[PDB]
Amino acid sequence: NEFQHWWPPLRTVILHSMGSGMASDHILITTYVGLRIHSDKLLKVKWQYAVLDEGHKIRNPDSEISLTCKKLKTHNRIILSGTPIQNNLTELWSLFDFIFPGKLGTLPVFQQQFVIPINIGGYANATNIQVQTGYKCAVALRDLISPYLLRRVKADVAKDLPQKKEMVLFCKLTKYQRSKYLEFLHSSDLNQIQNGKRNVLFGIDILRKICNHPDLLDRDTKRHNPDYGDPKRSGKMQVVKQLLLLWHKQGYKALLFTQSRQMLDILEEFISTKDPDLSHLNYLRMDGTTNIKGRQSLVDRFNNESFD
Amino acid sequence: NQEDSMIMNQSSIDRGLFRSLFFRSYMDQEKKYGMSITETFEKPQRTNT
Repeated sequence: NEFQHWWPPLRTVILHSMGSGMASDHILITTYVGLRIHSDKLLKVKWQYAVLDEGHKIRNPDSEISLTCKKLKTHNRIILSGTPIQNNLTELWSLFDFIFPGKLGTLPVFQQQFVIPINIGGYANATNIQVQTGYKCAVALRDLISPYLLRRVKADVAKDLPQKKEMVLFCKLTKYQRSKYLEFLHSSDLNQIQNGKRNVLFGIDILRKICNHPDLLDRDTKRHNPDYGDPKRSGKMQVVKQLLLLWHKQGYKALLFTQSRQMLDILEEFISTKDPDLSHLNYLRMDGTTNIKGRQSLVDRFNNESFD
Repeated sequence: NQEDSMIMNQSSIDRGLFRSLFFRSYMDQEKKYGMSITETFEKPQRTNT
């Protein structure tokens, strides 16, 4: 749309269900999954000006998308990452390697050296091993990369951004929840990690399920569905009810962010039927299985919703 | 009783000679798993198992 609006003469095309393309003359747009699918000559075209939109999708060096993009080497490769580093500096290494392979060291040099934590000398001032004085080394790398990155803060031109609130609420674990938590903690240690596998790495999932939906802590929820969920087993549900009722009486359009869709459905059932107080509030639903057209329709409804 | 076998009076067996009791104890316990599952004693139903 932007291509045909600002610059009609440009020959741009969609590599989703197109044809001709390389057979004809200039610009090509594709999907990352489409790029994976077209591992044919397409990778050998040597697109003079290569630009990737969702750089955040190639953060992982081992991800197939990032490596597939990497094989397509061109004299000018660019990334338009939606966000900078979020998880690890190896992501920045991968991005820079895609755009600037020879200007930065290999994976080892980076990890053993170019790592803000103790690897680079998080105590570079010979202070406590804690990473508090790790400067003049990571700062040097930041200054080296600055001549290769651009960033405009919304406040730079978009000062019209009302106040944000980092209001971290706090809840209390119920006696039932506390008992189950302690039981799991005592019984968690089988190999003490069992390579995670529902003990530490995904025992975190068990802990989260206890915290949120102890009432329906099972895959076979249908057996308990007639009598559960029960908010009495989770004070977080009580806090949610209080806030939702307050915002409904205050007429505020509220957004609720949830974990795996099981919790989503449990909350939906709670609000809809379990508590008549919340049943009075009209609500909307969304999930990862929602249709794209339905997703857009629901977004439009929310932007101008009569719901709560 | 030609080889190491022998002959036994039947009427002695009928009066309690060498009779013995035999006891055999069977064990079974509900399985450890209590994390959303279990294994409970009951009378299984032909239509529900």
